[PDB]
Amino acid sequence: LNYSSRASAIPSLLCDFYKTSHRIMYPECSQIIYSTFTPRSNEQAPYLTQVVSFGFQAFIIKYLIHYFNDNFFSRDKHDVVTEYSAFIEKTLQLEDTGEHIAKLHELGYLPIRIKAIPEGKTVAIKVPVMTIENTHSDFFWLTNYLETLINVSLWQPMTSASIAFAYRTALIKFANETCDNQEHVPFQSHDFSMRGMSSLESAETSGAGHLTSFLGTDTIPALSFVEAYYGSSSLIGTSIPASEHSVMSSHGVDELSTFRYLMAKFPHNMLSIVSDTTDFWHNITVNLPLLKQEIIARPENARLVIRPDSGNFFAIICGDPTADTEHERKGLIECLWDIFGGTVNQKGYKVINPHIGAIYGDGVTYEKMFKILEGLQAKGFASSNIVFGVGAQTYQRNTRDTLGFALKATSITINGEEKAIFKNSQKGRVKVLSRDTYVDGLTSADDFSDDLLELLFEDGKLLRQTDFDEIRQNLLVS
Amino acid sequence: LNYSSRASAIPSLLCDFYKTSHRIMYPECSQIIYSTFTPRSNEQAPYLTQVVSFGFQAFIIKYLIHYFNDNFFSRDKHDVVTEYSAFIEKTLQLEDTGEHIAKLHELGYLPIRIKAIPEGKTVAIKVPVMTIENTHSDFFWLTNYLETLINVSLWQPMTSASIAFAYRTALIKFANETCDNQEHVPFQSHDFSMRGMSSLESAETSGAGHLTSFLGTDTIPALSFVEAYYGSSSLIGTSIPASEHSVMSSHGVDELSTFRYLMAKFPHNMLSIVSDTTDFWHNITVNLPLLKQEIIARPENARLVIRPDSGNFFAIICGDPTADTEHERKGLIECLWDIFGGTVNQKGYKVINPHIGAIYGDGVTYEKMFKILEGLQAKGFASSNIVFGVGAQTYQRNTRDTLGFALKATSITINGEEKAIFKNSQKGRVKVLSRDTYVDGLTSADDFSDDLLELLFEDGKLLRQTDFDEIRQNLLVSRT
Ligand SMILES: NC(=O)c1ccc[n+]([C@@H]2O[C@H](COP(=O)(O)O)[C@@H](O)[C@H]2O)c1
Ligand SMILES: NC(=O)c1ccc[n+]([C@@H]2O[C@H](COP(=O)(O)O)[C@@H](O)[C@H]2O)c1
Repeated sequence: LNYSSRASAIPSLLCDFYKTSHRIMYPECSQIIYSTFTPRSNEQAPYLTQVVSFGFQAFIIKYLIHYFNDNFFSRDKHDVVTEYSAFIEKTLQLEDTGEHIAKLHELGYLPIRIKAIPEGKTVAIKVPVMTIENTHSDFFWLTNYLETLINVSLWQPMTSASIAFAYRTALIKFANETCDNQEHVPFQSHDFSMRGMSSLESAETSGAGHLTSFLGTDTIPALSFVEAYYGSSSLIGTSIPASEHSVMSSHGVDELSTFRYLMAKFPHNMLSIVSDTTDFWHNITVNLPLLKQEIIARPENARLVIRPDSGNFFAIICGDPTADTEHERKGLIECLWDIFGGTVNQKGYKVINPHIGAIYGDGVTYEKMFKILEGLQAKGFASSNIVFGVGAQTYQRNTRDTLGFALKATSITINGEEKAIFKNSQKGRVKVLSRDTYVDGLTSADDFSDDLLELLFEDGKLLRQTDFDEIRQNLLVS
Repeated sequence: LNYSSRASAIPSLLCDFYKTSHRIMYPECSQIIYSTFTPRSNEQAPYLTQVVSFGFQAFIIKYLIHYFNDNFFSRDKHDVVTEYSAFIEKTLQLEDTGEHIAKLHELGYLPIRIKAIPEGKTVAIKVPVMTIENTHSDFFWLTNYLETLINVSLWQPMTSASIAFAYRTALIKFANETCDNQEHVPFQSHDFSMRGMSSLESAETSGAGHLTSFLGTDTIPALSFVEAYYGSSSLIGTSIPASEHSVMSSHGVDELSTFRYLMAKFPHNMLSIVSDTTDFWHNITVNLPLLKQEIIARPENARLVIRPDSGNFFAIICGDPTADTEHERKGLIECLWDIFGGTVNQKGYKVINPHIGAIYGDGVTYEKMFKILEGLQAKGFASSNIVFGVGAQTYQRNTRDTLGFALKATSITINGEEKAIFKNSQKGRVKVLSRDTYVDGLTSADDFSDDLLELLFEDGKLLRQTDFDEIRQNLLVSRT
């Protein structure tokens, strides 16, 4: 973490505005507020049956430790309190001395206790993934206050990780039906989403979620994000040289020459060449046969990969039986089988010559991925014959309501006595008993041994840390 | 300003991975790459007929100036190289000496010129809003190298600004028929989206976009972002104290006492009270009548605002003719009219007693906003009778495909000869003549004299600066 970005967010005003008004609205003698973070529904995305825990450690380190230490506890105090009071004065014409902020500063740490599902473990929809409460009686308001920051930063990484897991589940099922092994699966979903994410910070946490199930990515800052907040012994992620449309068109319309030029620039690496700049099917039916000898001479670890980027997703890959030309009635995959070799595997499915490959990365979604694999299976082609560039239409096109994430207060302690709070509904303290069952009737005095929610952060300290190997291992056993 | 976040993103690697491979793929003697940033389509949101220029200045200062100066040009050259090369050698399995990174470092600035439409002006769909090219021939690769960073950071602020502009158009248009004036309009869309955005950084830029057309927000970090990157002479945005469900339930089931308690805590402020924690219609039909004298005794600038947060959006506000009850057929606004006073304005529409108000903020979208105002207009209620809490289903539920934002290379110079790129919209260099017309097929030799695209950044320097007052005034003039 040896770089820094300049920031504007005020540590004591990093919230929905109305949170600044709640402190004096709570009953007198309020002491503790306890809240839960739960994915409440997959109605908007029934294919996500499983929530991957991911992002907590990075969020704790980036914000609850470093941001508050760098920008609040490290800072003067008179300056920090004055900034807070002046903002309340301007916006409400209330005179809030900021004494609660001064007291927080004097403490020197966040009096907060957090438990969470270990990252890489999985939970059913509606099972809580994290709980938060304050540990000092003067700071009941702090649990309230932090709600906005917690879910603005955590629902995206868990949603992307859960999406990637559901992709991986489907890829494994097609591999079990149609392939002799699943060695291709870690590379079969390749994150393309970076430019289509809404900010660099969202690209980092989303792309990190993708990497919990997959190795392939172009989102470089996601790799370095994982390296900084998790670390790893094994390779975090990988990618390959690949051309873009501006490269192809800058060489003019003779794409046969361009292919030869690009393959000569990268003789010892896999190389993706986007193939639809001028005439996609001309490249397939004319240029690939002319290039065949050169292609099959390359080392197998340096295979040429064909990238279409236009057309109907299903027709381009699987063929369109209504089409006017033979090459279009078959898809890219069958055409590559026709031009290059292949074998028939033990399951009875066609596996194209490994000197050629195909990646499809135009608006890929789970549903489109699934339909393509079904179409190839129906034609007797193994699911390993294609890679998916999985982009912003998968990872950006979500909301907090995709998995129904909500942080809700479930218990308040007033004048020494714990009370359930709810709208009419989790009530009281919770304990996760298994991946699919929890119990909520609880008080702080109850047992809590073997809780799937494990203590993570307390009073300024990250008490439990993981690396990205453990996360991936957890997700393997899942 | 004066705070800092720790960062991991390597400046010389702030791109899609495959951009590191493009430099040697371009033709020999490549010298200049010219690219345009265009919102290409709005069928996914046809109500967005005007794209608001917004976000460039903050993007230039944050990333092209401070991030690269703080984290690249300031740093030891050998360390910055080496970090890049080691990364390429492991990730990707190839040897890149990083000489080009060293040369960029030695130059000391990004050899880039950017022109952009001034922020707060608007253009039609398919009109370019920004152009970028390199200024030194060794750095032909840098223009598209920056593509990933340019739109990961810019499509959201302009989409949010364009959405807010479209909301304001509709709200103004209902005001012209149902109200005597538009004094409520700046407050009628209040940003509720912060918790539903995908990161703090996205919340800041989206919420700054909302603020270009509206004053009301709860996204405090958007205020501080605008304050940091733009500034204004007066208060950037406004909000009000408001309860949430946990405060209501923490006081128990007697919500009558709670309402009265909260009102005493904010005696001289507008105050939103969320009203559906236990029994929404009980609060409306029983407790508000009991509270009436109390309510009207307050200063008018301290009106009580009722917030429903559940039920069908249209039925709760406008009423549902399918029934069982008086009150559910009438809806909230008409119920408030029955309980409290009102007047009939010059256009013939009912205006509720100004001591009571209503805010609806549960999954609001442009279409839901429009239908509610149609429902109120049909019942003869002025559109000023409702405030909208406009949240994540408006500002988070978008993609780069909402307005079709794309950067594309449209002109390349190779060995002194500039050629238009013709991939199969735009070809060659571009000039914006008016809000809805541009001309392309140009070269660097042509006359850019009447260009709506204004020179903005060159070779490390912000050449033109704006503040938020100018943006908002520009948007007034755009309207218009
Ligand atoms: N290595 C690559 O080929 C690569 C990487 C990222 C995006 N892309 C392309 O960029 C386009 C837009 O992608 P997204 O909007 O999903 O980010 C797509 O056409 C995608 O194929 C390609
Ligand atoms: N000042 C307020 O009353 C306020 C502010 C922000 C969000 N909210 C509520 O938070 C919930 C979620 O909002 P979003 O998911 O759109 O961000 C909604 O019920 C919203 O009404 C209320």
